[PDB]
Amino acid sequence: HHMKLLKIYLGEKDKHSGKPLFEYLVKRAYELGMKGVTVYRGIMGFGHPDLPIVLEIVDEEERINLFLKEIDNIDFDGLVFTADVNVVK
Amino acid sequence: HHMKLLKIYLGEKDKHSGKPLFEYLVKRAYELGMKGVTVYRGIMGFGHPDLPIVLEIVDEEERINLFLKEIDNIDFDGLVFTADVNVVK
Amino acid sequence: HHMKLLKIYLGEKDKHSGKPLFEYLVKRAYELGMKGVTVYRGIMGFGHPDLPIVLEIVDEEERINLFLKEIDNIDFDGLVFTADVNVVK
Ligand SMILES: Nc1ncnc2c1ncn2[C@@H]1O[C@H](COP(=O)(O)OP(=O)(O)O)[C@@H](O)[C@H]1O
Ligand SMILES: Nc1ncnc2c1ncn2[C@@H]1O[C@H](COP(=O)(O)OP(=O)(O)O)[C@@H](O)[C@H]1O
Ligand SMILES: Nc1ncnc2c1ncn2[C@@H]1O[C@H](COP(=O)(O)OP(=O)(O)O)[C@@H](O)[C@H]1O
Repeated sequence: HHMKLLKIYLGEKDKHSGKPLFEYLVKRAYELGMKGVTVYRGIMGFGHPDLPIVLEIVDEEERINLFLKEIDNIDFDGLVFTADVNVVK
Repeated sequence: HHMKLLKIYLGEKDKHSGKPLFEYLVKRAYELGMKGVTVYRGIMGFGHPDLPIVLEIVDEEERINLFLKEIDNIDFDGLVFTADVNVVK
Repeated sequence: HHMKLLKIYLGEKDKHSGKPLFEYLVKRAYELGMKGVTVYRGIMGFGHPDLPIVLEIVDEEERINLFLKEIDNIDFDGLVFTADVNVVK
C-alpha cells in the first residue's frame, strides 16, 4: 500500500502569528484530517538555542498535496521533501 | 547495495505483557539477528504523556519480512512502513 | 526537484582525533558547502551510555557523493545510506 512520507524541517524559534510554527503545522495537519504526525527535536542543525524541529507525516499523496498547498502561503526557510513508502497493515 | 528501511511508530505507553512494547520490539529485533536498530523519542504526535517512539531498522528485505511476520501477531496501532535505501560500505 | 537524503548513524562516544565524531562530521558538512544538516540523538540502538547519533543531509547527489569520499577515510562502524527524495520549493 503506497503512500508518501512528507518531511518538514524548520527551527523551533520560527513563528506564525507570534506563536510556534511547528505547533501551528501540527494543528493544521490535524484539522485537515491527516492520518497522523510525528514531531522530533534535534540537537544540532543548519540550513540555507534554535534547535531543529522535524515533522513526519505518512499519508495518501492527495492529502500530502493538500497540506503542501497550505504550507505554500507560509514563509519559513527549512526544508520540505516527500518520498514514496510502503505502509504495512 | 540495496536494502530496506523499516520504520515503526508506536506510543511509549503501549505494552506487551504489561511491559514496554518498544523494548520488546528492540529485543525481538536483536534475537532475530537484525543488523541493527535505532530508537527515537518524539516530542509530539497523533495517529489513527504518551510520546511517540520510532524504531528504524536497515536490513536485507528477507530479514525485514521475517520481522514483519512477528509484528503481525501483535496488536498495537501506530504505523509501519518500508522504503528502499542504498547502503554505502 | 530530485535530491538525495544521506543518513549517517554512529555512536555518541565515537571519536575523531580524540574529539566527537558527529561534531566533526557536521563541521565537514558545513565546510564542503552542504545545503544543510540535521542531527538527532536516539534513546537506544545497536549495530554490527553510548547513544545513537543520526545525521540527515538533503542535497544534490554530486554533493552527497563528495561528502561520501571524505567519510571513506574515516574508520567508524554505524551505518550510511542514501535514498531519493523530492524536495518541494
Ligand atoms: N538540506 C538540509 N538537510 C538536513 N536538514 C536541513 C536542511 N536544510 C535545513 N535543515 C534543517 O532545518 C533547520 C532550519 O533550517 P534553516 O531555517 O534554513 O536555518 P538555520 O541555518 O538558521 O538553522 C536547520 O537548522 C536544519 O536542522
Ligand atoms: N500517519 C502517521 N504519520 C506520522 N506519525 C504517525 C502516523 N500514524 C501514527 N504516527 C505516530 O504513531 C504514534 C502512535 O500512534 P497511534 O497509536 O495510532 O495513536 P495516538 O493518536 O493515540 O498517538 C502517533 O502519536 C504518531 O507519533
Ligand atoms: N542496521 C541498522 N539500523 C538502524 N540503526 C543502526 C543500524 N546499524 C547501526 N545503527 C545505529 O548505529 C549505532 C552505532 O552503530 P554501531 O557502531 O555499529 O555499534 P553498537 O552496537 O556498539 O551501538 C547503533 O547503536 C544504531 O543506533
